[PDB]
Amino acid sequence: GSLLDEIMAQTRCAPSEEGYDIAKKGVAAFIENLMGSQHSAEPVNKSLVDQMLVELDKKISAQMDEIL
Amino acid sequence: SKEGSVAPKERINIKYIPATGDAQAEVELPLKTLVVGDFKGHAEQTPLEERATVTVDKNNFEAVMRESELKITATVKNKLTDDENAELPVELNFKSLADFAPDAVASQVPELKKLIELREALVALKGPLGNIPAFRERLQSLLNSEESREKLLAE
Amino acid sequence: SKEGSVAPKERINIKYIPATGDAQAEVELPLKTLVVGDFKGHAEQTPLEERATVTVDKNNFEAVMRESELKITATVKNKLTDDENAELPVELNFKSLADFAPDAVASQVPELKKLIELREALVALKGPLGNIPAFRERLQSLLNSEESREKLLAE
Amino acid sequence: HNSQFQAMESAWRGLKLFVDRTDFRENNKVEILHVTKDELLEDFEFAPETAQSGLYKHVYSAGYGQFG
Repeated sequence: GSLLDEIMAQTRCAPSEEGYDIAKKGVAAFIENLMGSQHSAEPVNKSLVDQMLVELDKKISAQMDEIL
Repeated sequence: SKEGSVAPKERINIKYIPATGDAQAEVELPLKTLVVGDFKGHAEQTPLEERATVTVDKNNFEAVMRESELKITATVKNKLTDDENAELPVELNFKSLADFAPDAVASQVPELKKLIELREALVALKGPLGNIPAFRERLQSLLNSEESREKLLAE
Repeated sequence: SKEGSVAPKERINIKYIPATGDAQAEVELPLKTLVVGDFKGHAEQTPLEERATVTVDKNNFEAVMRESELKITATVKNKLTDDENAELPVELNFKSLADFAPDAVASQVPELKKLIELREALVALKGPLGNIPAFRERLQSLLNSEESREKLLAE
Repeated sequence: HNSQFQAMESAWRGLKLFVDRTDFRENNKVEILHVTKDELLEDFEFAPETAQSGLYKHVYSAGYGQFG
């Protein structure tokens, strides 16, 4: 239950009030793609989240140039 | 070449313009001229009625020159050795106005990439050369040790 | 370091200023400078965006130095005995500009507190030494009475 | 004459040479910031932009970029 410990240490949404199921999906999704390049720093991760959004938009907009 | 500035805001954002500054003017339909003439190094196979005219001003002249791909391939005389009757073709790729300069022309010739690198290795020597007077003490040791010197020159 | 003065009143209160005196000046937003650099003997664990800047002028420099707690702990060479390969760590606590002086550095080293106390005991001797010539009369008695002298040196 | 003492004496008695000469009555103030030189480059590595650094807070925003 270490993922519950990261939510309770996160004092913005700790005691299971609102948005605790969405942010739990946010932590677990980033770890599944983290193994392509191991790094431990939050401001690089603020770029590594953005580097997982630019590569995500290459996956989505190439599909939305084909559904359109 | 960028002044460090702050994020813009309702507060006032002073930036030392190290620059000085010009001015501008405007008209009706501008006096448009069409400069026609041979601007690349070949003859394009498309007929004239399909190719396009590109608009150039002072700000986009570096982008019109880059997208033209002025590739000049010619055979010129070889003056890098003792041969008079030698020739050496080149390969040129021009993307800016500074690519006409011999700093970027010689950088695109691989026979001249080793000669600027030769000079950069000689400018690097001149600094620590005359400062330490123990270099000439081991030039005579390299004058003595001729066998171990030539084994290291090939490396 | 305080002049004896009277209680202030509607009568006039003259105080011999043994001092002489200076003057002062003022401006708009002062030319504020930020002196940045390593001012203590470690690296603080708090990140930079939370620690503070302290304002120093001539009157509060003794209070900024005291509240910094410049604690310099290092291992230095021991030159108090016949050993060359001996070392002796120290413990320093600085609260004023006079704590850099060797009067207050040696006072914070317990191996040097006994050597200044040794010197203070020797300066105390020199006064009544050469005034009474009966001291050397009992130095020969201590030269004679060797047993009772060594029993009193341990005390 | 120790490398921990003398480097922390010149960095502090040299401040007293900057305090004793400058006339603080003639509209002058001086701020004192404890960094170390290896910490400061890490603090510029900390933020993705120089306009969000920790030294930018003390040079610009706590001083110049401040009402009054």
